[PDB]
Amino acid sequence: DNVAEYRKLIKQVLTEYDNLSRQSPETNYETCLVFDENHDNYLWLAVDWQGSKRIKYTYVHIRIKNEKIYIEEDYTEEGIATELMRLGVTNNDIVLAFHPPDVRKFTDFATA
Amino acid sequence: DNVAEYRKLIKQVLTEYDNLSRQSPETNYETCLVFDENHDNYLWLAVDWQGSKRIKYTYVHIRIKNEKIYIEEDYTEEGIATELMRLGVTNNDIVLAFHPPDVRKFTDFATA
Repeated sequence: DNVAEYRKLIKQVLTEYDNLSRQSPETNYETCLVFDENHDNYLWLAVDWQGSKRIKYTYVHIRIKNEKIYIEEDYTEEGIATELMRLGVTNNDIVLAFHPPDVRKFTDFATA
Repeated sequence: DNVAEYRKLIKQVLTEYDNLSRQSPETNYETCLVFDENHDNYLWLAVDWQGSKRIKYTYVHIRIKNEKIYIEEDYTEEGIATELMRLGVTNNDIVLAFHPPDVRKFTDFATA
């Protein structure tokens, strides 16, 4: 399929994370989901104000590139990769792109 | 129309900015465009490596919200708002959301 299935899983996981996160004890900021199936980029963002302090950061950025799931940015506690594996994505189809290219071979995931 | 026209203009402007930016004298990083017409969020991102240093930042984030163009983040030199105005978007339909809500009334743009 396999990219078509990955798109469905990524969007499903980010959407559920966004909803589930509203029950956190930790401070809840306003969030945004940004899914683009043409450029194959998927983001979960915090976009808010704390008085006059701007809250603006990225929880997760995933890109589908080279027929694989490139995790470009991930500040979740357990890691998106853990959830993807639980949903049946093989480690060979996940790239921890938030790690420098030259270290990926020392991990349990694909280099590219 | 008017939101339908705004979507077309935002995507047009971000796509052209991304291409034009490759001719900059300033260091060029790999970039990503992320357009979502269902959540109405549009981003232009830098996503790259400089040796072992992660380059990961947002050039522009726009959201269409409340029937207006909310500029959530903008590190361009002249400002996206300037280009939108040049393309015929009225100042009353642009919100500088990167400014704290309570200061927007002191600007030339909408508060909300």
